[PDB]
Amino acid sequence: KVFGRCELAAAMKRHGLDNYRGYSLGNWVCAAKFESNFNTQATNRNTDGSTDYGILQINSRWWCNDGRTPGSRNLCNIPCSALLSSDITASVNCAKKIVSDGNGMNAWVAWRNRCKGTDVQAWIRGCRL
Ligand SMILES: [Cl-]
Ligand SMILES: [Cl-]
Repeated sequence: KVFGRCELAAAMKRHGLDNYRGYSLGNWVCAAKFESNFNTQATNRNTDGSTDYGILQINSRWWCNDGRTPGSRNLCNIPCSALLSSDITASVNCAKKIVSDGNGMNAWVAWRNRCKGTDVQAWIRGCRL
C-alpha cells in the first residue's frame, strides 16, 4: 500500500506517534516520505547483508528476523515480513522501541540528513486531523 500524505499522518496519530518521545507528527511523516515514499512494501539491501523494511525501513541487523542476517538480533520480536503489511501497527510499535533506545530519531539517517532542522510542520499542513 502507498499512503497519501494526510492519510498516513492520520494513521500514525491514531497509533500514538504524535509527540512520542517529543517528536511531532511532522517528523514521522517526513521520515516516511524519504525512507519509503509512503510505500509499506519498500525493501532495501544494506552492504553488510541486512535489509530495511516497510514505511520506516526498519533494519534486520537489530530489530526483526528475516532468517538471512547472520549474528543479528530481533528486538521487536517480529518477522520482517510483518513490517510490509498495509496495516502499520507493527512498524509503529517497533519504531517506538527504536526511538526510545538513546539516540532518538537520529537512528534514521534520512531523518538526520533530510528532516532534522527543517519546517517539518509543512508535512501535515492542511490535513483533517
Ligand atoms: Cl509537526
Ligand atoms: Cl540520507
